Amino acid sequence: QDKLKQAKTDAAKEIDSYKIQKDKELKEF
Amino acid sequence: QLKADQEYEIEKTNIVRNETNNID
Amino acid sequence: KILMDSTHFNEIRSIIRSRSVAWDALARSEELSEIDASTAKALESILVKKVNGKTLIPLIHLLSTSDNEDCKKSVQNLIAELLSSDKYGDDTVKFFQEDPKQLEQLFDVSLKGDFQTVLISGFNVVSLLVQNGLHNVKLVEKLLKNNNLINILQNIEQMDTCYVCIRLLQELAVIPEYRDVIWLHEKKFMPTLFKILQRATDHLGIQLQYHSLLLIWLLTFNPVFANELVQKYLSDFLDLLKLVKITIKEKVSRLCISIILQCCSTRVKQHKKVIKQLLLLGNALPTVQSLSERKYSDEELRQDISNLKEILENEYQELTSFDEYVAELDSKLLCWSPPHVDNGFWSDNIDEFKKDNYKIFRQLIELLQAKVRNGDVNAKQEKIIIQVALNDITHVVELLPESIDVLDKTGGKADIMELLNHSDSRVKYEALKATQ
Repeated sequence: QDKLKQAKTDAAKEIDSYKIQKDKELKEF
Repeated sequence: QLKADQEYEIEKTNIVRNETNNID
Repeated sequence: KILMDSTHFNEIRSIIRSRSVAWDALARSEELSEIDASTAKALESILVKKVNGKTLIPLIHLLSTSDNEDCKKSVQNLIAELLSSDKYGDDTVKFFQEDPKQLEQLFDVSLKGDFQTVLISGFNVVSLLVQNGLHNVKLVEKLLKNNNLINILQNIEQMDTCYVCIRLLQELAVIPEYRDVIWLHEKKFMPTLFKILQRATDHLGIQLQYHSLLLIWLLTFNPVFANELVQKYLSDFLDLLKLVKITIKEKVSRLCISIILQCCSTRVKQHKKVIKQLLLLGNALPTVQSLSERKYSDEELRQDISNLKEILENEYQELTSFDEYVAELDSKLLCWSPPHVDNGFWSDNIDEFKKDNYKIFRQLIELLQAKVRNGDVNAKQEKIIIQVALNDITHVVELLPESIDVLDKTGGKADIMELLNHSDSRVKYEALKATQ
């Protein structure tokens, strides 16, 4: 059983880092 | 086995939706 | 077929190969040219004895026109074999994916002739399953309309075929699109799936039950599917628990407990109410208590049973017999009801279904009308309903007779007379109380 990867799936960190980088569009505007 | 397969998306997608997007 | 090692897969392969015919005869009969016959022979020598590769495409083409001998179920025979045989089926799926033009034809190659190929169709067109990218959501959706899969999986007499089909369906759940197609099929296959567990409640039987449990869990992993099924297969929620309790297999019990817990998962819409109703009606809480008292070597099954017990305790912390009464009124096809146990609950229940004005009881009126329509027949459920509806009507009318007028205007007197008219035992047995 590879249940350890179940925890490793929590990051997945860049999924929100890219979102924050895009949200920097408010500062750009 | 399949429990981990479900947990993959149950965490990877749910975590961002409930803890990342809501911070916008 | 990744799971070809299963004995059902071995039987399917043996049946498919038992009718193999030489390509030389086809060439003599003019079914295919020399090149096509040579390709078919090479494909045969590859699958069961370079071999295959460029071959087995012309074999499929010949079987498209030929309607007997190896041409009948050659694709199924090749798929049922393991990938060790020149990657037959395993490489064939990828090759077909690389050539979508004939892909549909390949999908149409399987599911033909007798059940030897009909059952193998699920392991023939999608022998590669959802892995390798050979298939797609549209292909699964289109294949879900084939009646051969239903005939194989739901075959009560054909235990081995049903087990093989259920195992293939459970294995097909790897991709979410395949899971959605499986759920769409289950939305209509519910009878066979529920009956599998019902029979499991008391060696192909164990395998078939395990396959059914795996399919139920895979479908129920999506909260929406479980919530929708609760409105059509609510009794199945406790039926699966009973099957697991009777079932001794550790893996089967673990799968059943996992499915039950998924039905109660917080994601499932109305999880709290559904859990409370299940605990109140199906005795899921006493069953979970027994499971906690009971011991098993399956650590995963133990954890699933403990989670189910926690869910049952949470559901019963806010439980009441009113939910059981509502469920019974929804059924309206039984002989006895919880409120008949004693005079305690009924003391309030008399004014519960009526909403203090008989308004909420109009649903009870419709239930009694349906039970009277069934009462004219001699079916066991028919007689049980005829007795139960009349007994509940008598119990309700005994207090606050105002609503009786609503029943009387709604045919209450006529219904009572018809229940005791003739050709009835319990119907009259309760019409006597109604008219007394």
